[PDB]
Amino acid sequence: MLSKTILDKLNHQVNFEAASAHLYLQMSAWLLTQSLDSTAAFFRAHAEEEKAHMMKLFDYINETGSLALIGEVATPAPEWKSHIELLEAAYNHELAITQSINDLVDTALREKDYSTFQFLQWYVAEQHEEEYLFSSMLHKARIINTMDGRALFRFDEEVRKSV
Amino acid sequence: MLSKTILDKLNHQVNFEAASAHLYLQMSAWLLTQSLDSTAAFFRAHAEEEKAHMMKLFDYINETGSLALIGEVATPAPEWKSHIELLEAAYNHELAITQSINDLVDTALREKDYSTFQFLQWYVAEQHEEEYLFSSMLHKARIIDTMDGRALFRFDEEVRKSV
Amino acid sequence: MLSKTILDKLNHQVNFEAASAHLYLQMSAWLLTQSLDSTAAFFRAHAEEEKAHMMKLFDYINETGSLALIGEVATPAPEWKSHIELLEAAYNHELAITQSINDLVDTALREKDYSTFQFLQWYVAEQHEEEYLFSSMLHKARIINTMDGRALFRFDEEVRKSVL
Amino acid sequence: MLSKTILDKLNHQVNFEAASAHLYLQMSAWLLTQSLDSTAAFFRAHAEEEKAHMMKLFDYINETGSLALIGEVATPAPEWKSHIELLEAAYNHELAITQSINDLVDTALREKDYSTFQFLQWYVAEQHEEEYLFSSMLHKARIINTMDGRALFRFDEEVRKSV
Amino acid sequence: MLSKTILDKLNHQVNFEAASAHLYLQMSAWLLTQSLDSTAAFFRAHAEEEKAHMMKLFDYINETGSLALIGEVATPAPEWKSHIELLEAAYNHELAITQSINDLVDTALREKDYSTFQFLQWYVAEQHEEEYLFSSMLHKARIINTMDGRALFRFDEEVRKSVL
Amino acid sequence: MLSKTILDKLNHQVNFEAASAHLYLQMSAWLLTQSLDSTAAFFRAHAEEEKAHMMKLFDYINETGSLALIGEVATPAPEWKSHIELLEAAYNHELAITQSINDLVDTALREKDYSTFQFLQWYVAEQHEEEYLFSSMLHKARIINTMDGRALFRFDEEVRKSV
Amino acid sequence: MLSKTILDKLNHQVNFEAASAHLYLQMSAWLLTQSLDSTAAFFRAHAEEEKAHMMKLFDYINETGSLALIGEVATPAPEWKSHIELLEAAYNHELAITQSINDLVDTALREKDYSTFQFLQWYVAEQHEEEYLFSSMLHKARIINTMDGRALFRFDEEVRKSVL
Ligand SMILES: [Fe+3]
Ligand SMILES: [Fe+3]
Ligand SMILES: [Fe+3]
Ligand SMILES: [Fe+3]
Ligand SMILES: [Fe+3]
Ligand SMILES: [Fe+3]
Ligand SMILES: [Fe+3]
Ligand SMILES: [Fe+3]
Ligand SMILES: [Fe+3]
Ligand SMILES: [Fe+3]
Ligand SMILES: [Fe+3]
Ligand SMILES: [Fe+3]
Ligand SMILES: [Fe+3]
Ligand SMILES: [Fe+3]
Repeated sequence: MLSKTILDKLNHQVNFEAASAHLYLQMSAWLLTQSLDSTAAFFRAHAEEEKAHMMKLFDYINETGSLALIGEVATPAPEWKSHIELLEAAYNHELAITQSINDLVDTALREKDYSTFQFLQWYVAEQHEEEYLFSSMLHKARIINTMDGRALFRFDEEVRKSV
Repeated sequence: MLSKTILDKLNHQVNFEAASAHLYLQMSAWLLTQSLDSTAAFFRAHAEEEKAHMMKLFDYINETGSLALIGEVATPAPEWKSHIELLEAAYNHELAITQSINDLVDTALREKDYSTFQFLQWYVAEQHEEEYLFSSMLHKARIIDTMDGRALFRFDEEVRKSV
Repeated sequence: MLSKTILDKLNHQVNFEAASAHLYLQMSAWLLTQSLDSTAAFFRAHAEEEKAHMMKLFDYINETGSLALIGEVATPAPEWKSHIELLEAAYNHELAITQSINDLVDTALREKDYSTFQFLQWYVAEQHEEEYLFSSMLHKARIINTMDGRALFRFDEEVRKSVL
Repeated sequence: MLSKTILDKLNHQVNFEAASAHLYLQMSAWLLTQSLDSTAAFFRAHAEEEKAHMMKLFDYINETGSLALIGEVATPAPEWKSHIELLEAAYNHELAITQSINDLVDTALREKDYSTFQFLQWYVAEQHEEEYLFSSMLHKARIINTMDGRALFRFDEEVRKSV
Repeated sequence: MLSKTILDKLNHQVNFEAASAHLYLQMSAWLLTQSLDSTAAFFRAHAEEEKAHMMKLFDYINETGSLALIGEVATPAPEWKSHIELLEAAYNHELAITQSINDLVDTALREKDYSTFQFLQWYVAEQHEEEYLFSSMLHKARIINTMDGRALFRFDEEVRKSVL
Repeated sequence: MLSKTILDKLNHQVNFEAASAHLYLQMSAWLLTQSLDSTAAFFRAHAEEEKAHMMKLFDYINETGSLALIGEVATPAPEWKSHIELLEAAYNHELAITQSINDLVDTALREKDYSTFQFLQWYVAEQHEEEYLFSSMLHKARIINTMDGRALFRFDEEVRKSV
Repeated sequence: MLSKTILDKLNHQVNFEAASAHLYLQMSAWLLTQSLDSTAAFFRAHAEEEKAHMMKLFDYINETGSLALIGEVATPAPEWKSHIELLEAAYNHELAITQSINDLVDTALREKDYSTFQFLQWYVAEQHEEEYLFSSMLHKARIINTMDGRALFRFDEEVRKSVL
């Protein structure tokens, strides 16, 4: 049932989600060497989310009667010079995942594979939540990197406690 | 992330939903002067539904990283000469909202903004329920405005009680 | 039953409360662009409070037999250059609402509309709580904007954890 | 502690509330001769409300150290030619009570008897609810007395069941 | 926000309620020397009520952004020659508190400080309850000071047991 | 039963505890004008503790058959130029209360009033808790007033969260 | 706040209670080599009590604003030739602790350090319980070391089962 062009892209996405999990594990490890334990925990937990994204694609492909393929996943050693450089990478990575999902949705629509189109709506929605999460965490890291910013956040925290 | 054309239309829709809430509040107030207390209660409750429609758009916009805008909302004083004229206005208003949502869906599809496209599906579905609700209430009002009609409804009520 | 002068002022207040809700929604949206998420949440929640103020007026008017009117509500785009400028605007706005309620109470008393006078006592009380809430939030923002102030609040927070 | 002018007016009000109870009992009895059983039940129940209004005044007076007086209460036999005439009489009677309460509030304010002023606010609020209740019931009775009106109410009842 | 004339009067009232608490504590102590243990307990408990009146004023003042002031409170040693003389003093003291609250209400109305006016309604209502309580206790003490009176109360107590 | 010298000192202490309550209320009020809301709450609550210390003395005196006297309590308006000056005043005030209790204990021992000696042990214990509380709060305020100090506390707070 | 003489004695006592815990642990270990398992358990559990005595002193000192000092604690290897010799050493050790507490109480009284005096009353009471516990255990060990004694205890045990 799946066309070869769609199958190859779905398998590419399986592999991409797998690579994301590994990337976020690797980030988690690096963060622990900086004593950023909560950020490390976030990336660890989020690696588990990427695994679930992977498995859901993997299952869809197999349910259609084609054979899902994991492929090669290569995770570069940690280059990152600061936590902000790492958060920029994470956010750009999530933008690239969104691009890949959008290309996939577009090609399903173009081939009139409506079944794959509707299956992918879950991912379109999930990537909105992902971009919000990662862009927001980056934005806050940049602000907290400044003294003026830390003062803003001190006021915001006062509002969280007081009202 | 949001294109300017889609942002301006989403903000237009925010403002439209806000205007709907105010419209239905105003209709409620007029209906009370006619002693149509249950219809008034329906329009009051439904103003709260429109507020929820508004907020959900407002949140989506803000989550994407753009700034949602409420704008100007102008509610004309009650012109209505009968409850049927009011129900016609409500139904036409809901048709216009559906038009506006469809235009928005169409333009997201055209720009390949699949994220906004999938976000809007909730509204497409909700507007089907809205049209059904308002058209049906109008149709009943027209029937109940005739003696033959009030006899039909008396039978239908007998069936509701008997079986 | 309601005199025209009181009706016009109650309908003005309906509209004013509606404009407050929108104003606070708009402030919430701006605050999110500054990553002030808790302050944004506070203004969002408070927009809901202003809606309740509106509805309560709206219902009173309708219960008396008159027709409540929503009117035009115009919310300017966000001008604000800082969170402090926004909190000043919010506080001044709340002072204006109080003024408007006081005028309304005064005119009910003058016309001997004792029914509207007593209905409004809820608002007089509520506006005392509103001014306290917003003035206090502004004051804390000004303090926290200074290093000496942040140190005071660090001590206060130590007291919240250690004793109270 | 109470001035003579205020005491005489509070006692007048005690008597006025007592007369209202008896008036509403008498109306209830008349309504039963017309087979208006639900309206009769409403007036019967409301006679009990007027008694509570009476007792609360009665107590306030006694708590201040003065002697509450019931006085003479005379209830005319039922003149009423229709249920609308009776509802008009009930509404006008409630207006008169409100007048009497307003005169009492005004005179407490004028004498700077702030204690009686604040005690009466309960009555000012209650009379707003009473006027709403009785005006609304009269309005509906007038509407339901016409065929056009009975058609409006049939639609309103449809809305109560349908939504 | 509070005018100086209203602030000064609210602070005066804070101080007056504080003095009441101390007065009633002192009365309690005297009553114990007369073996009037239940009356002593009543005054002791009531001192706690007066403290609550004080704190509620104190909080309002601070919430408006002004600074509440406790001031000097002087409690004279117990002069009282009988329990009736003490109950008279308590009743007159409550009459004076009512006067002071009425003056405060009147001045809030005159300045159109409707916020303080509505805040004070609680006190107007409470002072009605206080005058009822204290006048009634005094009246009973006077009656029970007579033979004829003790016979009336004996009948009233028989009704409390037999019927009510 | 109580000697005049012990009675006069116990009554002095009653008055001293009453003055402490009023002092702490006044400090609370001043602290609110500085937006130090938690510190204000602490002093407000602690005024209630002082009012308990007072009552316990007041009851003991009365139970011995003497007449407890409240006396004159004068609370100066708030002079304080900073929160540290206020805390210093509070701590010194607590040192003076301890001195007064000690003098009282010493004089009960000297007169062989063992009953008052043992009654006062509660206060000797309580004042140890009071001095610990107030000294510790003052010390932290002085530390937090320095940048080096704020850094120490940031570490200490990290230990509270981490372990 | 603490005088240098009282501090030095409270720290000495901290160290004395620490040495008691270690002493009783060491006694426990020796008793296990004699197969006196219950007596070993008692001393083990009691070492934990001595630790609590230590910590309570340690805390008091620190709360006053001085620095508590543990010092050197030296526990000799087990010399004991019999369980009775050990119980004698334990009892005498408890007598010495009591002496030390008394000296401390006496010095606090002399310096009019009433705060340390009242804190120490807990220990005075506790040491009464300790002497009772250890003297009684020694007394029983001496009795049970004789045949006449073992017969008395057999009767006492019969009373524990039959009546009490
Ligand atoms: Fe993913
Ligand atoms: Fe992702
Ligand atoms: Fe809608
Ligand atoms: Fe709609
Ligand atoms: Fe409002
Ligand atoms: Fe407001
Ligand atoms: Fe009534
Ligand atoms: Fe009535
Ligand atoms: Fe009071
Ligand atoms: Fe009082
Ligand atoms: Fe104290
Ligand atoms: Fe103290
Ligand atoms: Fe020990
Ligand atoms: Fe021991």
